[PDB]
Amino acid sequence: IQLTQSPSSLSASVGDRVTITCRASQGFSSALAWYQQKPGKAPKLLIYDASSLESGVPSRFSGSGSGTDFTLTISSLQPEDFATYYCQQFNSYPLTFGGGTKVEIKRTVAAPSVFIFPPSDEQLKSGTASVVCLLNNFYPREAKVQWKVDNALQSGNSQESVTEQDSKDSTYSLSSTLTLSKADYEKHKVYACEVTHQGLSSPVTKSFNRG
Amino acid sequence: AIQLTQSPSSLSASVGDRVTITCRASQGFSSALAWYQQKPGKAPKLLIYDASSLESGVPSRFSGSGSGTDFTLTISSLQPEDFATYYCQQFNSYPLTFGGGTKVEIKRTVAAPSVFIFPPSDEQLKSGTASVVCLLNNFYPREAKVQWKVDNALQSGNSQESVTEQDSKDSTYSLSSTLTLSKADYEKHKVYACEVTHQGLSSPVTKSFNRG
Amino acid sequence: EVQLVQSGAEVKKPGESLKISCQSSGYRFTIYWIGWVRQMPGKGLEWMGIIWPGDSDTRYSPSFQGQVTISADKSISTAYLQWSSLKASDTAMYYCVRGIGRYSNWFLDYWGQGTLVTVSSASTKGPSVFPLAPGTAALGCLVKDYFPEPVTVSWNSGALTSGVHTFPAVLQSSGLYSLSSVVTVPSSSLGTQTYICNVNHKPSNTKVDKRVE
Amino acid sequence: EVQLVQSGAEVKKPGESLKISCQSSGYRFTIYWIGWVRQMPGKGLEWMGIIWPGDSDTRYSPSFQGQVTISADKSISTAYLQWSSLKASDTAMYYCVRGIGRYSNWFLDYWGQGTLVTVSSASTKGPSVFPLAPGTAALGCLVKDYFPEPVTVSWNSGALTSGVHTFPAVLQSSGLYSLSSVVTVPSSSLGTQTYICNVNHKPSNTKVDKRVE
Amino acid sequence: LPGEKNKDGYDLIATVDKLELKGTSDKNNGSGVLEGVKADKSKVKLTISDDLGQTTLEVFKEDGKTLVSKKVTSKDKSSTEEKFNEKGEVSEKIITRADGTRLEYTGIKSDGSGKAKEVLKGYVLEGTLTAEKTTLVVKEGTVTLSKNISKSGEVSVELNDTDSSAATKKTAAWNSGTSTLTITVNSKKTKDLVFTKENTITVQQYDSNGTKLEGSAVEITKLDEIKNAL
Amino acid sequence: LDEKVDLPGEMKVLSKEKNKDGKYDLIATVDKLELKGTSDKNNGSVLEGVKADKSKVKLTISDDLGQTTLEVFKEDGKTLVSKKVTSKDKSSTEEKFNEKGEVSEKIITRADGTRLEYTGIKSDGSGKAKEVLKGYVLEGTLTAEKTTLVVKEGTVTLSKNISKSGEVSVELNDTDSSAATKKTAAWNSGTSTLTITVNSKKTKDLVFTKENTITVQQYDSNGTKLEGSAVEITKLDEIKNAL
Ligand SMILES: [Cl-]
Repeated sequence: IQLTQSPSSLSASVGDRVTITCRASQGFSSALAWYQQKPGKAPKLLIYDASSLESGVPSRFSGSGSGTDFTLTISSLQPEDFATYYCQQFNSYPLTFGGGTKVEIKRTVAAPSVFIFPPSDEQLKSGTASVVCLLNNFYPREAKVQWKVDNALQSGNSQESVTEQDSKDSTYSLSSTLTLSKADYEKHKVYACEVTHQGLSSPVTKSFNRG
Repeated sequence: AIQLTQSPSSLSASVGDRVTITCRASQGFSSALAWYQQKPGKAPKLLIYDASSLESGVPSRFSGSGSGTDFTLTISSLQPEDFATYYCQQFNSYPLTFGGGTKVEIKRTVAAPSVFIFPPSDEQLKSGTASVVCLLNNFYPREAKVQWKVDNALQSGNSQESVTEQDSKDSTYSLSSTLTLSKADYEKHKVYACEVTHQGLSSPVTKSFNRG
Repeated sequence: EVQLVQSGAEVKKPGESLKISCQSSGYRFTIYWIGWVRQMPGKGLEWMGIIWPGDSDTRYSPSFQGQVTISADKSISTAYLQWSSLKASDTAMYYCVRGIGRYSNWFLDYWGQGTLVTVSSASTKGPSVFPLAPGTAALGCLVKDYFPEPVTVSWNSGALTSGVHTFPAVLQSSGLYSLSSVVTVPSSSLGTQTYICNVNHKPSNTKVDKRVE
Repeated sequence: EVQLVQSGAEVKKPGESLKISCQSSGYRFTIYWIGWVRQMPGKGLEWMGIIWPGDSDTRYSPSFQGQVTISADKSISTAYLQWSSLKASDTAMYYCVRGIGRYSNWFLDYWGQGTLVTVSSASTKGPSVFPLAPGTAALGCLVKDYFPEPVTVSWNSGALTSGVHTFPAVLQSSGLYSLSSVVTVPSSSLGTQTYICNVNHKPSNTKVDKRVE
Repeated sequence: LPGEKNKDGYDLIATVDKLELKGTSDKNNGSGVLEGVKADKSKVKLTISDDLGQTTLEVFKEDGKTLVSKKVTSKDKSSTEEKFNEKGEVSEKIITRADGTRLEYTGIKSDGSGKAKEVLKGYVLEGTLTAEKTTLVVKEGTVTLSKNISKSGEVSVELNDTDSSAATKKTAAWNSGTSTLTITVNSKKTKDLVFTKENTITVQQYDSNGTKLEGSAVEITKLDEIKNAL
Repeated sequence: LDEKVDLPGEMKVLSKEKNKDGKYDLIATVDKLELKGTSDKNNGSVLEGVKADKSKVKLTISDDLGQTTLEVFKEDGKTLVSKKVTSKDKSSTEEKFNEKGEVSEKIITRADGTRLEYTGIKSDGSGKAKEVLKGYVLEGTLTAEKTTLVVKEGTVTLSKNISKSGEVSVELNDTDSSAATKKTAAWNSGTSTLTITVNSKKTKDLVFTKENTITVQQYDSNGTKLEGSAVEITKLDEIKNAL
């Protein structure tokens, strides 16, 4: 039994009422379950028999459906409800799951805090440098980071990693790591990190000096 | 898996013609096909292997060719003995798969049937039952009407019919109608008749005999 | 020369085991593949598996894996097809085949005469043979009230070939199959030549021989 | 109080067997189904099999029958997921799950924390922890040049929770993973409070603890 | 109902088996779940359909996830009660039809096998159950009548006699359209055994020469009337 | 018959005027065995012929004169012995078949001469594979999934994986412990180069060329930039010396 689970991406604000759909290749009645996979953790059972709430999950979660289309519902969306939600069939052997449904929380614009970290001296004894620029607790996910070393722009020598939604304030956080060898670090003086984001009236710059 | 679709399904032709069967493959390969022939009553015989190689023991008038998706089995000068169902088979992706078949029919000239009638055996009469059998022998085409007149009175349903396939030599058909009724209904009446209508008949001829 | 003789036809009931054999003669038994091909009535050819003696490298079809077992006893040139419990859905015809191997696969060059497995919980009844007594004349033998198929019919121990017509068995209203065999001979032989029909209903192991007028 | 504790993460190479365990607790172990559920990276949740302790009633999914072995020792309240000749195609996350019985099937009410099995013929490199040294302040630990996943970073032995952000690891050009864990603390503490980060690379059996300015 | 706004809005309550069960619903007809705790600490959940034509009473295992006995009653008196083992599979399955003809399944094994019986008016048949179909077997001597009821609902009836005398051996054919079982002995029809749609069986004999029928159909009332016909 | 066009696999085929009662006739000598046959077009496209050992020989020439298919059979005409499929770019592919119908040997000769010798193929798809390069010979094993070639130097084991789709993937594994002397390696499908890293410092680049060669290129003492030129390896003890 194929299990088409739609939509895939989904954004909504706190207090809204969202509805996920699980479409089964074959029809049945009350033989589907819902799970909530929060990031980093394991799936948690939300709904069993497609209409029965398990004691231990909040009252706002509900689910219904019959035939070939099923539906999970949240009466009042909360920032902790950020997860991926799966639908599982136990009608016909073997068990199956839906493709998944990410649920994103819409939030007011949060301006990021920008921190800059110089490379450790212990790493310089390994012959390479790693400069990190930290963007913390912003919204939305889109943000640009430029790496200026001694007023000179740098491309291709950086890597950026972002977190998932925070389960409390629904913000993101980003880490752009600049990797260059010890030889090029000892030469230039000023290392900067230019940050552009919706919550910034003007690009915020953060710097330090070699040594 | 690989589906294999044959075409056509049924096929008529006359002696001396040149028929071609095709094997349409769900996937593409080369020289990994076989051709079989299942005459009525018998088992499939290997005609061609590797999609082009004829096996000794089958006449030279059989040939096969093709590559990629479409393969073809071809008969040079069709003969009545070639009446059979033909299958193709791939051996590129296992499991093996066959085609649904392709029946091959021989168009003959029209032939009027020879008709016979038979009385129930005296050993059958010791069983409380009697069977009267009407025979249509070596006719063409297959469509034919058989009506049972029992002592000039018609009868419906209480008969069963069976037709042969085309004989491998002359390509004719044969039919048998069996009149089944209990011994009580048989001793009562005098005459049992069989009325035949066929495309080869200028007028319906009748065969009969009398009780005892 | 190369011959493949199979077990006779059989009758089973849903739940019964079954083992049918194929006896090989005419070739070096342990250097060619041997397999089993199904042919459902109405449907076409379905492959089950294949085995190579005496490596005993048994190789099945996914549609039959775990549902059947294929073996070979290379001391008797005999291959086997074997079930554990039969379902009525397995009522078909089964051919043992010798196969030439191409890369990891095979085409089947020789075919056995087939074994008609019939799986039904019905009465197994042998046939009852009655004569069909008469420049040409037609005679025959009525093979009535038998189950299950198939029945082989021959004439004069197989010496009578031309003119023979054996009809496809028509199932009666009593659940028992019935067919007629008919032969065509000249009239000047009727009083100077006896004609014997030979009936073999292997499922019930019945053998009859009849006469004429 | 129902808990499921699973085996630690494992690295293997194509050709090795592997056993992973899961230790149930909190309920009557010999009355509830236990099974294994796979989550291929990027792909969705795939189901492998299930077992009922204790009579060892084992049921597998066709997509995994013959590829895996599921067992359960009721004397120790522990289920096992067992392989032989691992493939690189087996690299995924495996959850031991407790099953509640429906008609010949189950849904999964409890899940283990997951066991990540990485299968590659690549060098297993241990991480290298460097500090990120600095009215709020931020500090962290740069965890560089390790393989394979996963890795765990905690702060002051799990005493620091609020304001901790561990970024998803990113794969570099050298073929080694690298991530950064970051905590945000008030500046009125920096001089009066030390911060230790704790890294556990169970794949390469690496445990480190760093400090800051 | 079948099977014998406020505050924050409706509110509904049901008392079953001397145990009060209460719940909350939305519409103003009675469609809603009825949770309820037992004294033995079990969990009982009662459901009423939207069109008020099907109840669904279920019993749960204290944690309410594992089942004990789900009974699904409908508007036409058709109840389908099931009881469950310690591992989630169906132990018993009783299908009380609209007309009262129960259909009992007992002691089901783990491979889909059990001891089945169809309860008609006056007599109680027996048989077994395999995954393919239900088989109801009525034997008398050497003739064993078999009633095949598939899992899809199709009713087919086969007959088998182990006799050897072709004068006394008994065959039978089937017409799924007429739903009649035509019995034949010595190439002579003896009787019809029609399985009416309304869970009853009718015998009607042919004449002594097997041409047509005689008398009228006989609704069987005792089990020995079936064996009498065999 | 027959004397009053070049063909692959160093073979030669010959009749202008149409044969009687059919389609063009042609003759070809292969391994001192005269093969004759009949085709349709006048280009030179099968050639049957019997062996002195009573085996059967069949030569199939393509319709565009770019590929031959030499097959040898087991005197029944149906059981295979040896099928050699040569092409127009010297790209021959010989195969030998065991007594049950599977493939025991498979020698894949490329257009440049670098062969790919497979020997002793078991029933489940395992074999002793080896690649014959220009000057040196790599060895390894064969799996149903892929062909893996291995080069060992102490603790470092270099694996060359040839996926059955044809993709060449390369991985290095080192059993060394100390991160100062431990050797890790990365692989780029695009450049087809394996970059080795030791003590968090790049040491050398290993390019697996498209014309079946392996060129080494060293990094500087600071791991920053490439140095010198790419030295093509010509002996096996040069790949080991890099590891
Ligand atoms: Cl012999």
